[PDB]
Amino acid sequence: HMLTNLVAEPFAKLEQDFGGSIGVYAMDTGSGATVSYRAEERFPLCSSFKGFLAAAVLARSQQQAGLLDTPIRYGKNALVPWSPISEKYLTTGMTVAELSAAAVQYSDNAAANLLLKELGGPAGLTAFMRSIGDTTFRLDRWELELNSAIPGDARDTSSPRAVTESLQKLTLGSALAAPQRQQFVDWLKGNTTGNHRIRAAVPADWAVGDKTGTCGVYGTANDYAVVWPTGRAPIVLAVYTRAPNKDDKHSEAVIAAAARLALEGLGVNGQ
Repeated sequence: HMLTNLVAEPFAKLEQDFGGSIGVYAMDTGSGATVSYRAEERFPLCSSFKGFLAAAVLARSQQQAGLLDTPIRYGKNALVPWSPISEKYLTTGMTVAELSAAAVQYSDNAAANLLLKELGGPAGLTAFMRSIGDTTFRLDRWELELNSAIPGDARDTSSPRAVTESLQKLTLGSALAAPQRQQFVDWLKGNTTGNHRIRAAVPADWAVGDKTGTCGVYGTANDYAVVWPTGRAPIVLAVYTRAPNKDDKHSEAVIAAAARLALEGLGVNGQ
């Protein structure tokens, strides 16, 4: 309460210029100060669920030794659009760990669906999120159907706040054992799809890991990240967007701009 939005930032003008809605939740893990704008509204996850998917696989690997090393062979029928890594290993297979890295770092859709199957589908990932205390997250469908981003549809959504809270538990808290926690961080740090989103607001000499999402309709796209500014405690944040019309385009620049405002609102000296 008293540490939320100590310093107001012009999020309303930003979303109005964008032509839609922006949801932001950012937490300074040192002081607990927060920046919050539409933070409890639902937004479509799009590919951003794939970070939590990888975390769920890591959690399972704590009880199933050798899970990560398991080789997975798949057929051409598994190769749904935008599977840039798994298409290169169709004739060989990939390990569970490699599928998880591809899902996180390249948003690989075939990899994501293969890992969802390992967990028992969308309900199995939802169950993992419930097990860490997230009552907001819901995954309902598979790739690519989960990208429909229909206004008012709660399927395949979460809130910026719940995304940030869960991300903090998994990357900095105790939801994963220490080796698995660092592996999750390392996968997020190696993401290749986020250079124009939260990372564009983060100075080059700070460490950062992130996971993006882009639905392709309804101006719907997002990013969440852990950021390690030097000399102070890490920041966790989530930035989600949507817009009213199916053919409204998303904007990476708006996500970066919202992240800049969040860091400014937390008093973190950055760019």
